[PDB]
Amino acid sequence: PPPLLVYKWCQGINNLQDVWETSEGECNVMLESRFEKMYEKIDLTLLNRLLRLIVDHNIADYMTAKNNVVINYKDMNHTNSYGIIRGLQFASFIVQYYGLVMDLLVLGLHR
Amino acid sequence: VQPFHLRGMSSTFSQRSRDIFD
Amino acid sequence: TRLYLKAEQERQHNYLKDGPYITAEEAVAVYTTTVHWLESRRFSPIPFPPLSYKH
Repeated sequence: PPPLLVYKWCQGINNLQDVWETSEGECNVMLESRFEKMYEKIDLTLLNRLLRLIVDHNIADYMTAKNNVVINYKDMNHTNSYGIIRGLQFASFIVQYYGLVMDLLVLGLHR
Repeated sequence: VQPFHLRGMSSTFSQRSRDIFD
Repeated sequence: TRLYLKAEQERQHNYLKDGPYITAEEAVAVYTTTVHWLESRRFSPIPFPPLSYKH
């Protein structure tokens, strides 16, 4: 559960090699942030190209093909072409894989 | 196989997609 | 709801008009980055379930 995540994060902050020693001018930095518009700024063609590495290509074509459909509200019809449909079943995979691509950009490959 | 090429696209948008995504 | 629908229908047509907002070089960068990461871990791709996966 997420409070156990918080508890293990606090234990990981505690158990580093000499983490609270500041006799020689060391510093600790805690960044917390949010990826703004992560759900709306996923291009579907780039998503298909990144998705064909891990599954069969018909599966990736089915996952990309569901996102390109018409959304309706009672009088209003418009097609979707940019950003994923977040309310799908399998969309819980799509956010977790694409955000993995962010970890290769932030954290670096070596680290 | 046989890449997706979204339903939608106009002429120049297809040209830009074929340029940057191939 | 109607105002957000009018905003979404406008921004999707703006994406269709202005072209893709991503460049090709950044796409090649993230694609080769994903290729190097998945080849560094020896990831085997997920197969299609043929006739009887027994799960």
